[PDB]
Amino acid sequence: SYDIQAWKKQCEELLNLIFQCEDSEPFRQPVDLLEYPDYRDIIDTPMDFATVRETLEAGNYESPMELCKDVRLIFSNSKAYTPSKRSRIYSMSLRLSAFFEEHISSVLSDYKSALRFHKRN
Ligand SMILES: C#CCNC(=O)N1CCN(C(=O)c2ccco2)CC1
Repeated sequence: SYDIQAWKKQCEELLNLIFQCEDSEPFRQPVDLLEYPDYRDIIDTPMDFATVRETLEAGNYESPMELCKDVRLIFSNSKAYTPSKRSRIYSMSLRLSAFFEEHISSVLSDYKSALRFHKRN
């Protein structure tokens, strides 16, 4: 239970689950500026689940906290871009965020516990 490296496969499996959710489809790829011409006026740092998966598989996350910051940026971008808090795509983002936070909590707890055990003495 003190495996320092276990978070990585746990996050690969959670991303697989997110890619099976219909609620993820708007968040799997970048925004087309012909469809949303003002998107980059509002959003300084775009983020999507394909970018998160590629960053993970490249070995360019050091911890699950860093992955969690990028996933949370997908959801804050949707809340900043939405013209209404009842919109279809924003409503999908809130359900997907609740599912992600329910599943990532044990991944973060186990990782932090494992590093504390590594430094115990
Ligand atoms: C697949 C794919 C391409 N995604 C895409 O076009 N969008 C996702 C991001 N976005 C929003 O979060 C949002 C909130 C309210 C309306 O859109 C704009 C639309």
